[PDB]
Formats: sequence, structure tokens, C-alpha cells
Amino acid sequence: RPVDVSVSIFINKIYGVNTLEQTYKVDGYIVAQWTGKPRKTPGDKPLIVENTQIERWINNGLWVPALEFINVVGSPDTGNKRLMLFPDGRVIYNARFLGSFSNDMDFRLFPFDRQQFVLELEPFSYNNQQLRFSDIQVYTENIDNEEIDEWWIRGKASTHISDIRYDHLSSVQPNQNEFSRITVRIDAVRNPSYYLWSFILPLGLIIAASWSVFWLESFSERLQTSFTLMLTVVAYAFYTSNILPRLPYTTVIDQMIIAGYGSIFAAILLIIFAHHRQANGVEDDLLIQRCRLAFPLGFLAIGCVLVIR
Amino acid sequence: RPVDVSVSIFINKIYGVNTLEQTYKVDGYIVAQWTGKPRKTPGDKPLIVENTQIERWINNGLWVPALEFINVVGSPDTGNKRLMLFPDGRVIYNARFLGSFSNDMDFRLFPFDRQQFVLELEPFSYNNQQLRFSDIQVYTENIDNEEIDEWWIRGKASTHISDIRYDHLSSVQPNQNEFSRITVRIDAVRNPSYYLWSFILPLGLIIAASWSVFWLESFSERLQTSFTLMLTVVAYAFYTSNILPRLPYTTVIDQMIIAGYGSIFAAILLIIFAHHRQANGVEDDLLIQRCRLAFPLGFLAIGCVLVIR
Amino acid sequence: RPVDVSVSIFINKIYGVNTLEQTYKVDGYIVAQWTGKPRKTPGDKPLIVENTQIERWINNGLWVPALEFINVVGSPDTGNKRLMLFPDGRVIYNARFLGSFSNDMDFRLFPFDRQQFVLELEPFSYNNQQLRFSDIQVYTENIDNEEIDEWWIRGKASTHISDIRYDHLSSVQPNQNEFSRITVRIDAVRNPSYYLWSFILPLGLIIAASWSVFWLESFSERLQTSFTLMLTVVAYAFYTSNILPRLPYTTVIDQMIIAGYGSIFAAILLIIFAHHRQANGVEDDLLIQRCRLAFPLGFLAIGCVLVIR
Amino acid sequence: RPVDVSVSIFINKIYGVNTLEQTYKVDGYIVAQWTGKPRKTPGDKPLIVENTQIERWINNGLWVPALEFINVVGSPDTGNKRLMLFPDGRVIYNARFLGSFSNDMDFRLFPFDRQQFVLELEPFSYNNQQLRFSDIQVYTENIDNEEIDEWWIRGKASTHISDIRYDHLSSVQPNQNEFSRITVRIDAVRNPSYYLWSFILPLGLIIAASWSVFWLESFSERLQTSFTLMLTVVAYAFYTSNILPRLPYTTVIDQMIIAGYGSIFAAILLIIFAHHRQANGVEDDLLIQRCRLAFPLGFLAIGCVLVIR
Amino acid sequence: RPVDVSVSIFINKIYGVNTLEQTYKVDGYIVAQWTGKPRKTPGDKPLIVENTQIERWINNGLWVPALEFINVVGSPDTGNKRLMLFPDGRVIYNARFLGSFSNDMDFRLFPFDRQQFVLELEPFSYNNQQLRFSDIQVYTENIDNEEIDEWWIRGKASTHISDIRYDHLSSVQPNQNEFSRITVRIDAVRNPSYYLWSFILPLGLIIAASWSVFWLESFSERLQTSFTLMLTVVAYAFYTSNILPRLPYTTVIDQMIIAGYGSIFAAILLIIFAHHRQANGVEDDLLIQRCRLAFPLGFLAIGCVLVIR
Ligand SMILES: FC(F)O[C@H](Cl)C(F)(F)F
Ligand SMILES: FC(F)O[C@H](Cl)C(F)(F)F
Repeated sequence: RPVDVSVSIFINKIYGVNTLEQTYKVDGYIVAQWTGKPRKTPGDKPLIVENTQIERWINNGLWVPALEFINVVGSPDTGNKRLMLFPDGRVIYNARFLGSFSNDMDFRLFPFDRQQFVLELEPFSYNNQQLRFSDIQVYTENIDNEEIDEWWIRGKASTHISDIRYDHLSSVQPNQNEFSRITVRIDAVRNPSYYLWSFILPLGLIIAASWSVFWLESFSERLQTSFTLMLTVVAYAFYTSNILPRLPYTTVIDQMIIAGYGSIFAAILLIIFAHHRQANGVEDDLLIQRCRLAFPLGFLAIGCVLVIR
Repeated sequence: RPVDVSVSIFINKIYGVNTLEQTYKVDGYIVAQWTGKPRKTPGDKPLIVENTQIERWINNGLWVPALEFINVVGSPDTGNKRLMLFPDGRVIYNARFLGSFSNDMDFRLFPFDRQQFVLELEPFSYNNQQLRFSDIQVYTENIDNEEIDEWWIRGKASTHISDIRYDHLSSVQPNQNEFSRITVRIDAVRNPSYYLWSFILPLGLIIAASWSVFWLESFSERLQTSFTLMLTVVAYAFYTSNILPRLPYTTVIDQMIIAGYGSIFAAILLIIFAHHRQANGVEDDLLIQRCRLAFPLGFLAIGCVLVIR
Repeated sequence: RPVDVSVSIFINKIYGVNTLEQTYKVDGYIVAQWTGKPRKTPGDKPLIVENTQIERWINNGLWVPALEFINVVGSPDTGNKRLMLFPDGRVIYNARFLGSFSNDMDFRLFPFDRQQFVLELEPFSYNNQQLRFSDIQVYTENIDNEEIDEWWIRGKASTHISDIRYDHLSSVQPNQNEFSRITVRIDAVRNPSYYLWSFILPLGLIIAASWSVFWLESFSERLQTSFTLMLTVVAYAFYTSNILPRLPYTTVIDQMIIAGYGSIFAAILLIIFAHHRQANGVEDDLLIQRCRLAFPLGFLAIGCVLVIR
Repeated sequence: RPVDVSVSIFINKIYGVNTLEQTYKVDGYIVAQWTGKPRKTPGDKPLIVENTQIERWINNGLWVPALEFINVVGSPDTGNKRLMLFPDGRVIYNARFLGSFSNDMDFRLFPFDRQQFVLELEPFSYNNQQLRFSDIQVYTENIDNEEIDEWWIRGKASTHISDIRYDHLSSVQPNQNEFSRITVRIDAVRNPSYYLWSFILPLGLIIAASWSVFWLESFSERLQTSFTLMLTVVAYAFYTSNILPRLPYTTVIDQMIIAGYGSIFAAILLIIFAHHRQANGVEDDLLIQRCRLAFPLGFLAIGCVLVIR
Repeated sequence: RPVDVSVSIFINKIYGVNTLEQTYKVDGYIVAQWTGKPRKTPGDKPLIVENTQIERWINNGLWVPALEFINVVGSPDTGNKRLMLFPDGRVIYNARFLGSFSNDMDFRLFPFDRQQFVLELEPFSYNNQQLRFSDIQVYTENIDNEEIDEWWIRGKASTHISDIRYDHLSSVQPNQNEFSRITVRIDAVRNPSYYLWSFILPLGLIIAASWSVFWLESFSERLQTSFTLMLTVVAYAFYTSNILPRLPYTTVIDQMIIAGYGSIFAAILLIIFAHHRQANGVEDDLLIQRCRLAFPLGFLAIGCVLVIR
């Protein structure tokens, strides 16, 4: 009894990740085929109906089922519409769309995270007793120049037809509450180049050269240099957070920065201590200089336990 | 006599809080059911009317009352509309919406604020003598990975149908001035993660380490260094202001920063004081040295009386 | 002859002031009542016609005159429309609007300026021989938590019906160049809180401690520290300009910064001077030290004639 | 043979110059008058048609020619449309518009540039054999409290009606390839106030005090300080470009900053030279000190011959 | 059998490249000519149908094939539409458009990159058995004062009609899967001035002057300065990244900055090494001074082999 509808989704561009909103843009076309009461067409050739005309055929009683992108955020930008009406009953709906879609996204592993871009498609009014998805095909471009792309799309789309029970329906009871839903998935990993070389590396180099505070010979030189190193971290904190995507949690890079702030406060506690440890007023040289290769290990080992995954 | 309307609101996403404008975005569906004069439907089965076709039934006189979101800011983006016409009189309105909504929002406890996301729903044209809200259902998705969300939704939505006296009317007098209104409330708190770890903590380390100025032994070392400390607070003031939400009042971090400005201006006053307090130019190294844990308590006390609540 | 129309304007939110464009947003409702040729209504009860149906009645020849917001910038976002048609002739137009409005805005005393939010309403086609405004009512909410509002609405709203002569007309001549215009005024003052505590004050502490450059005892110390003070000002300029509203002129704050810029250059010239004022190559430490209160007073005096308002 | 069209343009606001896009915003009204087939109006008084109704009259065969703003960027926001239909034949089209317009804009003398704001209006479909522009009237308010205005309008609008021959037309040949085009010009200059006091002047004070490095005593003092002077220029470059208009070229202010970078690199090149020029290792203070007026004049001499215009 | 369509594309402005999205905007006209069943026109002169009227003529069965821009991103803003209906059958569609287009864009050689802006035009429904592009003419303005333009368009546009096989179709079989496609390409190179003079050059000047650490005479001086130089580079990274285009990879300038980061970390390592390389702990001033001409040549040699393309 229920009508079988065949869907094909051609994906043109996935662009513009919104990190705070957990959304993304997808441009492509959607195709839908189903079969109805056969029809008299001008010539025994299939009939083509574009854009403003489809509305007219609907007023004469053509059944064109509303298919909703569930995880889209607000009505998508619809390009051209097409009905290809075959004389032998079958009907093809073809539409181009650009829409900003929503999905759960964990950005904690930035810049080395993998994400999956999803489309969720479901009919708006007719349940699986009325309209069901027979099959789903998703086609993607084959990207070869992905090294100039922000994201490396990682493997072909996965498809998934299932049924959804909306328990709370104000309608009827026997199975009038289940709807048939297509789900498209595309896996991807982030192109970590720019973030590796232009952010991670110099943060290391800076945190590195911070240790070279201990090879200054007076105390006065060492503590005062600590305040210029101090400022540099704040500056580097400002630099990253202004360019990196805003998020509600700490990333890898964010943590290196918290680590950089610690190492600098750490030295200030010691440099000030070594000036006062033992009697004689001795700048505990017994302590410093031994720190010239103590801290680069202390930071680098107690820093080797950031396995938050 | 009055028409009874039953409302169901499905909430999909509450995102994009706007601090300055006091708004937030809500994507969902809204459902309204009422019963009218029973009807001839094709088959004794309910009738489904999608989108552009609803306008047609209106011109032939189907009564579909406009229900307005009172606390929206501008006409919402409405996705698919749907009428389900049952033969036994009952009528179901189903429409998807995305809208920017307004409510009172206090951000003084940032990053530890609790908010109320609110919806207020009321008919646009018909009073409670004519149309009244019978009951209200609000459904919320269940967030399990809340550690990657901007906001933690805290408990299920509370609702309240109420009545409103509109004083200034051009209509008539006998009981023609009250309207039926749904009010949905959702409580939520901010995910304080990114801000404790990447803002509060280094502000402490910076504000703490400002104090290590008193462990320099020269006067020249002490006064000149605090000016490097001065630059560091403005840079940190600059960092915060660029990333934290724009507001028309001071937050806690805002106050700590001013305290940071004070702690350093205060210090410059003592350093200059202890050098000329006593006769002969003897540097009062009793005031200094006493300051080495005088300030870590004074600030830590005058900031421990930021109990403004 | 001319139709008297009674207007009521309900204001919900005045938000989103744009300083550079001198615009602001207003959300509210508008009511217009006038009386025409009496009508057949279903029941002796008034007829309610919403949204898409109003357009229909215009085509059957119903007169609904277009009332234009003079100072709106672009087509306002119209929410729900409603006609209330009375059997006794009279007609009530009700529509919700959100719109961006323009008015002259002087921001020179920022953050201590007062602005007035203005609405200017005038019919689009019909002069006052045809359509004139009988009376105008403006209703505004009671801001109770005004300490959490950015703008303090200061006294209830002002109203004023008037007539406007359009000299340059391509029409006729006979007093057909005058139009009936409602002009709503709302005065408001800026909540100067955030800017005092987080901008004016720390700028003071910074400008003040600039003066403590004269209590360094060396010439090298005094001269070299001022270059750091210099850096501290440029830094503070960047903090302010990036956060404060952008304008085509200098504000109060904009000037303080220029003063700090001056004072440091003033200090640099003295600090470099007292090193060469007297013969012997002796530092006129009479001059400096006089400066420990020449600048804190001199700057504070020739800068205390900042009665520029 | 051709229909004469008389145009009136009332300009309400010119705002929002986009420096990078070379565009500017214009709010106003446009009025076009022509004379046609005399007509029956209800009563012997002219007829008014508003908004949605103009379309209806177009369908019963009223000619209202589409007039295109040639240098607009994308379809403009048309507020109200109004048709005034005269019994003696004349037809007056009155429409309010807000649109983003384009013109070549050279911003190289910023902040001392003059721009001319242009409107170009031409019929979309009809040539000068068919439709021609009779006259163009442009009405502008006179902005007198121009001191809070970003731009000083250098007098009332100039116009130029001409004919434009389009080579590549797919139409017919004998004189059917020329179109009637109005060109409105408004001249204006930028108010250099804000940019003089808040950008030009403190850059001068800083570039000036940069020179006060030659008045430090040891070579260590002299060289170590210019690296802080260096940091200061970079801090100031950042301040400007983040607030000043975005462009594809160097401005005046841009160059001042390049000059400051030069002066400081120049001083370092000299400071290091005067230290090793002679044998004995003796400090060549003949070269230094002479530089105390070499740079303050050299920059001020080689910098007042920037007659690049 | 198939209809020949002759296309003309007039390009008005190419503006607003989005580096991240790999998009750019194009304003222009499109003209399409084909010949159909001849027609009786009012007078024996061609008929002009504008905008809303074209819509009407379609509903009575005028064939106007919808032509889609393949690589536009979202529904472009259609300006005026015009049908010119000739009596001898031919039909000309002319419409103005503004749209955002996508193409692969490689920005690695910034600011010296070349881009080609492409337009790809193809019918939405009709194959080359039904509709084909006969010829394509492309018209571009001649940029004469191109020195104020961000992009230099380099030569006339190249065009190419070709045919496209779509494999995955549910439609017909005998040659029914191929579509006709116009492809326009426009070459352009970037105006490298502003980025050369305001970014590359002062970056050189700073990276150079960084080297002058080796001419300070104390170890204390040389090392403490490296930390101030360190700060200057972080500042300069922030300035560039905030002003320059966002990309997913490192550019030439991004590389210069990493080099400055390296050179400074390089020196810190040597300065600290030269202090302990030799026995006695005496500063190996042999290594130093040799470094005064090691780095400007070493950096200039191993950095002139960044021919990475
Ligand atoms: F306040 C400062 F941080 O400003 C900039 Cl980044 C510095 F350090 F270069 F001066
Ligand atoms: F960074 C260096 F310039 O050192 C500190 Cl921040 C200054 F500016 F005070 F000199």
C-alpha cells in the first residue's frame, strides 16, 4: 500500500564550518522518484515542468510530497525545481539546494579532529504507512586537490534508511506515528598544516626559549626577564584566540597556552626562592644551573600526561 | 462558545545567544489542534494539505487563526506548514519554525550565569471569549554529551497558560479585552569550562606574579618593573575584551581586571613611598618585605568581598 | 472631506543602535483607525481578516491607505497584519513591525551623551485634504530593571501631529503639497557605568603612574621608562578603539588618550632637558622633583580646562 | 515618436561607504512622469494606486517601463510603489528605494580624499527611439551640522543626460542601439578631523620621540632601546589597520608608519656604526649628537618631499 | 532537432573574493537567443515583456528554458528580466544578475597568486538532444585605472562550449544523458603592492634588526634582548594574521614569520652556547662576531631556497 520513493543526493560543496553553532553548509541537488496514476502527455514523450509551474500542477491535484531536511537550520536556499512527468505514471522531482545543516561536533581534538557531516531527510506529512524510502544513493565529487582544501573528505558517503517513532502524536494510534527517514553521512578530518606550522611550532619555540631564563647570571636579570616572557605568553594567548575558532572547551593548543603560563609562573616561584633558600644570602646556585636542564624535563614529562581523549 | 486550541511545541535547538541585544535562537515545530464543523473529505480518511495549498483553503474560507510569538524579534523563518483535516471536525496545524526570541537576560555573573530561555505564544486577532489555549506541551531533545555544548539545559521546560488584560483598546467593553497566552520557560547554565581554564587561571597567575615585584632588592628594579606589569594588565585587558561577550556592564572578570589595575597602581605608590618615607634616604626595607605577603592578602581579601549578590 | 485616522503606536524594544550609520532598531505594533462606508458583516459582529486575506479585500476595492515610516532605512520587517472591519463603517489596521530607523545622533559626549529615538510617520500617497491624522497615542513599557538596560528611557514618550509642505512637486499646486505627519520622540541617556569603571578609571591610573617617571633617580632610568609608558599608551588606545563604538570624531575618551600621548612626550622633553638645563652638566634636580608636582598639577590644570562639550 | 520621461530623485541619506568594495549606500525616492492615453478616473479627480495594485494595472495593459539603476549592486530595496494616474493622460510613478551603489573610488589621499557619489539610471528595455529622458531633477537636503558628519558635501548635485550606444545588441540595426541615460553626480570631501588628532598626531609624537634615542649615553642604552621603539611601531601599525578602512594600497598614514619603521632601522644602522667607525674603539660622538638634528631634519626633510600625488 | 541557444554574458564587476570558501561575486547580464514558432505581434514590431509579465506568458505556455549557473553558491539575485518576442519566431531572454560563484582557488603564493574566475552555464532540464548552446560571446569592461583595483584582469575572457555526461540518471537511454555547457574563464593576478610595502618590507627590516643582538657586548644584554625580540615577532604575527586573508595553509608571509621565529630561537641558542662553549666560562667571542655575518648570509642563503611551489 505505501508509496515507494527513491532518493538520490548529489553533493557539490561542503563548506563553512560553524564551530560554536555546530553547523555546516552543503550545496548539492536532491532527486526523488515515485510512481502515480499514468498520464496523457503532449507527445508520448516525458513531460518537463520547471520552477513556477509545479505549483500549478499541485492545484490540479498532483501529489508532490514534502520532504524535509530534519537537521537543517531554517529553510534552505532552493535553486531550480523540476518535475519530469512520465506518461506511464512515474514522477521525478529534482531540486538544487544550499542549506546550513546541524550535527553534533566534538572539537576537543583541534586541530586534529575528525568530523562527520550529516544530512537527515524525512517526509513532512506522510508516515511509513503512506510514504517510505525505497533506496538512497549519495554521489560525491572526487577531490584530488584536497591539500588546498580546508578539509580532507575521508571515504565515500554512508547511507541509512530507518523508521522513527514519534510517540507523542495527536493523530491516530495504529502505526500512524512512524516515519521513514534517510540519513546521509560523510566522514572528514581537518587539514592540520596551517595550525601545526603557524601556531603549534612557535608556541613550542617560545615555551622553549622561556627556559633560557636560567642561564642569566644575576637574580635581578632572571626575575625581570620573567616579566617579558610573561607578557609574551599573554600576547601569544591573544594571537591564537583571535584567529582560532571559538569553542566552549579547551583545545590542544589552548592547553599548551595554559601550560606556557604555568612554566613561567613556575620559574618566578623558584627564581625568587633560589635567591633566598639557604643562609649566607646565597643565590642557591646549587639549585639554578641544575635547572638549566631540570625544567626542560620537568615540563616535558609532567606535560606528557595530557592524554585527555 | 470559545474555540479551544491545544498546543504542542517541539524544541530542536536553542543556540546563538546574543548578549548585547538580549536574544537567542530557537528551532522547532509548533502544533495546534482545534475542532470545527465536520467536513467532507476524500475517503473517510483525514486530509493532508501541504504548504502553498493552505492558502487555497483559506480563500474558500477555512478558519486558521494566526498564533503570534509575542517575544520574537522580527518575523520568524517558517519552514514547512501543514494542515491535517479530520472529517469529525478536528483540525491540526503543523509548522516548523526558526526564530530569534527576546527575554530579560542578566550576564553579571559571567561566566557563571543561569538563564531562562522563554517562549510566549498568543493569538494575534482573537480574544479569550473567542479562542483560548486549552493545554501546553513542550518537548525537549535530551543532551548526553553536554560537555561539548555551549549551554547546559537544566531540567525540563516549565509552562503556564495565563490571561492578559490589555488596557488600551479601541474595541468594546463587556469582557472583550483579555487574551489567551502560553508561556514556556527553559532554565540553563553556562558551561564554564573554556573560561576557567583559559581565562580565570592565567589572570590569577598574572595577578599573583605581579606581587613578586617586592622581592627585587633595588628601588630602581622595583619601580621600573611595575611599568612592565602595567603594560601586561592592559594587554590582558585587551585579550579578554576581544574574546569575552560585549556587555554594557562589568562582569566578575571585568572587576578582577580593574583590581589588577589597582593592585599595580597601589604597588607603585608603596614602592615610591618606602624610598622617601624615612629620613636620610634610608630605604624602608621593613615596608617592602612586609609587602611580600601584605598584598597577597589585601587584594585576596578585597576581591574576596566581591560578594555582590 | 479628509478622512480622520487615529493612530496608536506601541513600542516593545528599542535596541541595536548603530553609531556609525546613526540608526537604531525599534520593535512594536501600529494601530490606525478610520471610518468609511458601512458594510455587510456576517453577524452584526465585526469581521476579522488576517494577513494574506487583507490583500484580497483591497482587490474588491477596500481602501487601506499606505502609511510610511519616514525615517526607516529600508522596508521594515512586517509580522502579522490584521484588518478589523466594523458594520458601522469603521476600520482598524493592526500590524507588528520591526524596523531600522534613522535620526541625527551626536555622539561627542560619549559615554555621557543623551540621544533621542524618533519615529516619523506620514501617509504615502494622500495629502491632508484627503487623509489627516486625528490624534496620536504612544505607549511605552515601564523599564523597571533599568540598571540592566543599556539606555535609560528618561520620561515618557513625546508626540506631535504636524503638516509638511513639499515644495518640489510634479503634481498640481492647489494646497496639494501638505501631508499629515506624526512624529514620535523618546529621550534616553547612556548607562555610563561600563565605560567609567572599565575605561575612564584604568586610563587614569595609567596616566597617573606615567607621572611617577620623575621619581626615578637616574636620567637613563627616567628616559628609558617613558618609552615603555609610550608603549603602554598605544596599547591602551588599541584596547579602547577596538571595543568602543566607531565614530567620525573624537570622543571624551579619545581625547584622554591623546592627552596621555602628549604628557609622555612632554615628560620626555623635560627629562631630556633637566639633564642639560644647567652648566656643569649637572642634572637640574631642582627641575625634576619640581616635576613630581609640576605634571601631576600642570597636566591636571591645563587639562582641567576640558570644558569642550 | 519616443515617450518623454521626466525624472525626479530625492536623496535622503548617503551612508555606509564600503572602501574595499568601492560602494556606498543611497536612500531616497525616485519619481518618473510621462504622458499617455487619456483615461477615465472615478470622479474627474486623478487616481492613486498603491503597491500590490500597480501589478494589476500592468496586466490590463498599463505601460509602466522598467527603469534600471545601472551601477547598483544587485536588486535594491524598493519600499513603497505608487502610481498616480491622471485623466488627462499623465502617469506619475513614485517609489522609495534603498540601494547599494558603485563608483570608482580612489582612496589614496585618505584621510584627505574627495569622492563623487554617482547614480546612473537607464531604461531596461526601451531605446531612445522609444523612451527618452526629458529632464532630471535631483533634490537633496543641505547637511549643515556637517561637523558630526563623516563627509562634507561640496555643493548640490550635478547631472548629465546623454545617449549610450551599445555595440553588441542582438536586436535590429537602423539607430535601434542607443539608450537614454541619466547620470547624477554629488561631490564630497572627507572630514579629516578624527584622523588628524587620533591617528596622524600621535604617530608624529611617537615617530618624533623615536629620535630621542640619540640622547642616551652608552651604546648599550642606545641599541637596546630602539628594539623597544621597534616594538612600539609594530604595536601602532596594528592599532591603525584594525580600525582604519581596509584598502589594496598604501595610504598617507600607511606610509608614515613605513617611515617610522625606516627611521628606527636607520637609527640602529647608525648607532652600531658610530661605535666601530674609528680605531681605539673610541665612541665616535661626532657622528652621534650630530644625529640629534640629522634625523629630526633628515626625516623632516626627506619626508616633506613626498610630493607623490 | 535540438534548439540552438546563443548566449551573451556581460560582466560588470568581479568583487569580494572569499578565500576560505573559495568564492567570489559577479554582477552582470545574460542574454539568450533562440528561435521558435513565429508569432503575431502588436504592430509588426517585436514585443517587450518585462519582469512580472514574463511569468504570465510562461503560464500560457511560452517555452523559456531555465538555464542554471553550475558553480554559483546559492540562489543569485536576479535583477530585471526581459523577453523580446520577435514576429519571425526568435526569442531573446535578457536578465541582470548578481551571484556568488565557486571555483578551485589556490592561495599559496599570496600575495602573488593568480586566480581564474569561472562561470559555468548549463541548462537545468534539457539535454543536447533537446537544447544546445550554439555559441558564446563574453563581454568585459576595460579597467583603465587598474592601479586602484585589487585584482588585475589579464587579457580577454576565454570561452568554451562543451558537452557533459551524467552517468547516474533514471531517465531515458538513447543519447539522453548528455548536457550542453558554457564555461567562461577570466584570468587575474593580485595587486601585490600593499602587502609588499606594508607587510613584507617591515617584516624584513625587523627580522634583520633582530640580528643586531650579536653586536651588544654583555651576555646579559644579548640574551635579555632576545626575549624582547621574541615579543616583537609575536606582535607582528598578530598584526598580519588579523589583517590578511584567512587560509587553511601557510603562505609566503606566514613562512617569513616562522623564519623570524627561528632566527631568534637560533640566536638564543648560540648566545647561550657561546657563553659556555669554551672552558673558563669565558664568552666565546670568536663564535660571536662571526655570527654578526653568519646569520645575515646563512638566513639569506638557506632561506632563498624556499622555491616551494
Ligand atoms: F601590551 C602589549 F602586549 O602590546 C603588544 Cl603585544 C606589545 F607587547 F608588543 F607591546
Ligand atoms: F618587551 C620589552 F620591550 O620589554 C618591556 Cl615589555 C618594555 F617594553 F618595558 F621594555
